[PDB]
Amino acid sequence: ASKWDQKGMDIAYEEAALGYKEGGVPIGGCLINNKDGSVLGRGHNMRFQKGSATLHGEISTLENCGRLEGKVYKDTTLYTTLSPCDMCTGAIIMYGIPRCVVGENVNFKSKGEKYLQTRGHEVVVVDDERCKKIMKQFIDERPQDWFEDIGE
Amino acid sequence: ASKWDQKGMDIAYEEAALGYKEGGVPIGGCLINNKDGSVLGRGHNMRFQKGSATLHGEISTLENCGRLEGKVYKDTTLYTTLSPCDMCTGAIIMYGIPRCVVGENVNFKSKGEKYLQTRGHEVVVVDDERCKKIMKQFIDERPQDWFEDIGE
Ligand SMILES: [Zn+2]
Ligand SMILES: [Zn+2]
Ligand SMILES: [Zn+2]
Ligand SMILES: [Zn+2]
Repeated sequence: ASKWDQKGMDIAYEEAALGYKEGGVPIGGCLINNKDGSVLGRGHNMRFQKGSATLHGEISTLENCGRLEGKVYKDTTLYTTLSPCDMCTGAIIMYGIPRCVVGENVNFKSKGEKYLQTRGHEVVVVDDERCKKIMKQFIDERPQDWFEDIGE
Repeated sequence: ASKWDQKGMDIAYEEAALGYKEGGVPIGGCLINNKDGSVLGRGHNMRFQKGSATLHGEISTLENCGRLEGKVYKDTTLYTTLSPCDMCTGAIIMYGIPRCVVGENVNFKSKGEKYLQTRGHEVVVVDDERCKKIMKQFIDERPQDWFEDIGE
């Protein structure tokens, strides 16, 4: 188990709330070193902020950590407020991030959640009410923008 | 769709060469509309040019296409000079881009190449010598730089 999960999810939610305030998709996250709990980086979806088709919450988080030597990712945990799509799932796998803690998978979920476990990654779903509340609201008020974010 | 394959790879290779000239990783791409052969966008890896951990040739290409309605990707072809990693593979899957034409899978390949087929996509490996030559030259000269790109 990990002692940094509360810290990790609070930060990810903090990013999601910020993104929502800026008028974008309420999905945030952060990357943490499991051994000491240091924050390698944090971020949120930037589709609307930067007119970006690739900056999902998880991707923005990884971009914010900057260029890193492959070994650095090997003992970290990626925290995301929502279960990852196939692209973000791919990012986790490609870099070898061993653990993914998910805020919730009620508002959204792809084959990536199971694929992660099939590829040997540990996935933890906390079922956080805050995350579920803000994401459901966005989906309700701006469904068209939501679908654009998941290619639908 | 196949009729634009020579054009698509030409552009993808031009992007790779340009990126190489810029001192970066020689991997390029472009997304073409299967209907009229129009180029929605083209790009190359920007790791060195912008200190980016997510802008692989494929991701950069999609970013350069700009925000698009989910339906637009459903009938396009993504050309990449090199077989996609799990992240870029995931991007193709999430957006529903039906075809992925690859320059070569000799210098590199991931489980994504096949996963794309399992997920219902069409994969075509042309074995382009221009692509293989410039990529092998890069790996030979700057191996550490290459490994960083694939998180190793
Ligand atoms: Zn997502
Ligand atoms: Zn995603
Ligand atoms: Zn690649
Ligand atoms: Zn890639």
